[PDB]
Amino acid sequence: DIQMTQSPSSLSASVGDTVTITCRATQSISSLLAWYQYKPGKAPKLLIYQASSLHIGVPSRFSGSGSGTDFTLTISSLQSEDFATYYCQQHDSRPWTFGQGTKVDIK
Amino acid sequence: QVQLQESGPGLVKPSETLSLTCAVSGDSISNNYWTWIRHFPGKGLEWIGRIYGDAGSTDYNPSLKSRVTISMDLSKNQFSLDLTSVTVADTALYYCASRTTVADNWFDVWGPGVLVTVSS
Amino acid sequence: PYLGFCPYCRHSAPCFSPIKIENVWDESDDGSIRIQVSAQFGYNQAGTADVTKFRYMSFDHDHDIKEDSMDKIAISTSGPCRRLGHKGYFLLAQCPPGDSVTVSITSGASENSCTVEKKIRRKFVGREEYLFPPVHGKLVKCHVYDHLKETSAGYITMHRPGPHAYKSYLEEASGEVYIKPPSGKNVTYECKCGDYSTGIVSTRTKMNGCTKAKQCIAYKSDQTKWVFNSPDLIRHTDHSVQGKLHIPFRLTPTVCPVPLAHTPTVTKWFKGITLHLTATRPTLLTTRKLGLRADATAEWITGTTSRNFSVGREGLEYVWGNHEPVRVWAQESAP
Ligand SMILES: *[C@@H]1O[C@H](CO)[C@@H](O[C@@H]2O[C@H](CO)[C@@H](O)[C@H](O)[C@H]2NC(C)=O)[C@H](O)[C@H]1NC(C)=O
Ligand SMILES: *[C@@H]1O[C@H](CO)[C@@H](O)[C@H](O)[C@H]1NC(C)=O
Ligand SMILES: *[C@@H]1O[C@H](CO)[C@@H](O)[C@H](O)[C@H]1NC(C)=O
Repeated sequence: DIQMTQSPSSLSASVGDTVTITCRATQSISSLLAWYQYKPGKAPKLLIYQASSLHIGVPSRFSGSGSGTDFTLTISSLQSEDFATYYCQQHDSRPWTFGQGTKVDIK
Repeated sequence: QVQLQESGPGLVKPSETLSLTCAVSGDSISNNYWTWIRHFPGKGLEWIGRIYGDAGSTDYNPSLKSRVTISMDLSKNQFSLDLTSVTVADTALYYCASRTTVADNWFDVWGPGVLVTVSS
Repeated sequence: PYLGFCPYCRHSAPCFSPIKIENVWDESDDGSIRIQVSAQFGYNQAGTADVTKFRYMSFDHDHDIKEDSMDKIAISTSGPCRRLGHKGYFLLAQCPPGDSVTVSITSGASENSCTVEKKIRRKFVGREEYLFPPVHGKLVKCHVYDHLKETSAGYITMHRPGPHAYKSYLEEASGEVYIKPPSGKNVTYECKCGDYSTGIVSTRTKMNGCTKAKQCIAYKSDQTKWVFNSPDLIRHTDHSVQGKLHIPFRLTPTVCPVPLAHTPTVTKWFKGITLHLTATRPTLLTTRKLGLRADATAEWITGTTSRNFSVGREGLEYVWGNHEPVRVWAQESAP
């Protein structure tokens, strides 16, 4: 089973800043990765599929990159509505696994 | 559009068979992958299993394979969850998931979800 | 993308080729064929929808996935074919007639090829044999494969692969067995040297009681790939159908041009007709009576000749080539 080490666990930032969250896999998973945005009291919504591609409806300001084992998401021009929990999810091995969660909060 | 709604008992005794229900509205049951996802509070998401509609093929997590069985009901637009001999570690928030793509690990759709607490 | 048992590899033998052809369909009326191969066309290593690259099955012990472009793809039956479309397992090509079809990857000097027997003939539309479609003629309903790639002619069934064992996974040294995995990948072993034993170890580990290397079987637990229900592989212990992709290039009804023959010169005589005929290609002539007995006949005529047909009072109807059927009626002009 391919295990996950979510990066970073926590990060406080204000409105308009840029935060980078990394996604490191123990095995080469090519570029099949999907990221989620968890809103409290609600189901998480997909933001990035295929580790570089945008879901329709998702903001362009959200841009993810990476291949192989190292992956990044860049959150440029941070707002109030997207303080949430970040979760990158691979879809190669059965079953799929998750991270430990990255918390971002208003400074 | 596809809408999902979870409907299960919120408080079950340990060492008991857990049965949870997700109904599907707006689309047929036989042409999409149907998925259960758990989410323990203070932890993260974890895979449970999946079923295909018109085939009944099931793939489950190896750790929980011995205690998870998935059946579907085409007449009620229904697919169900059975979890035998629950423990205190099985207390989790439960999601049922569906996707616009016929089969994908990523799920476009998602029910609001139901909370299940295992305690004495 | 799995690899299959191709009956004709590059030199002479039945061998393993990862663009192995299972079947070829030639139901089109324009001569085009569609080809099933074991490789994925139009997708990267991750499977991204990108037209200019494809992927195939690697020839090494780690059994990973590599990439290649279509500039080194050759399709041939007797000469090189013309490529028109591709999705995944599927092809479509326009080819000259031949007794077999050949697919190849010309990856530098490594020209791995696969050839499967299939009788491809030059078929035609209508009642006139033709090689290339003329500019002028009748427009007739025909049936060809659609060049649009997003169509759906049907469905095929895929399942999870079974255990694909290796000898590079097992190591023999001084009369005992060893298991060496690639780093970072769990390998499920199976061996039998007395009691029946299982287990899953991701690291090099001694196994006891074994003297021969032909008694232990090791394979990586691979769930990433999806494989077609092919007769060349060992399937998994549960044979449940788990999913299905479309069969592209649906055979769509379209209008096609067909040539028109030369109009015959018709001469008259008593209770009979004589048609002077001219066709450089074989064409059909069908005559039938208009009474109790039809007396229907049909012939394929090459070159020029003259055919005599008796016509009664009830009459006769003759069809020459692709034209409108013409009904003729005799008289009582006895000499
Ligand atoms: C593949 O091998 C790795 C290495 O043994 C297994 O890793 C275990 O992962 C779990 C969850 O993080 C840890 O609690 C264990 O400590 C790890 N191994 C050990 C022995 O501690 C992984 O489970 C293996 N996957 C499969 C399918 O067997
Ligand atoms: C030539 O004559 C032969 C018969 O002897 C015939 O079969 C052939 O079609 C002819 N070729 C032409 C049309 O010149
Ligand atoms: C066709 O009919 C004409 C006139 O009766 C005759 O001269 C000729 O030999 C006949 N030819 C055939 C094909 O029998």
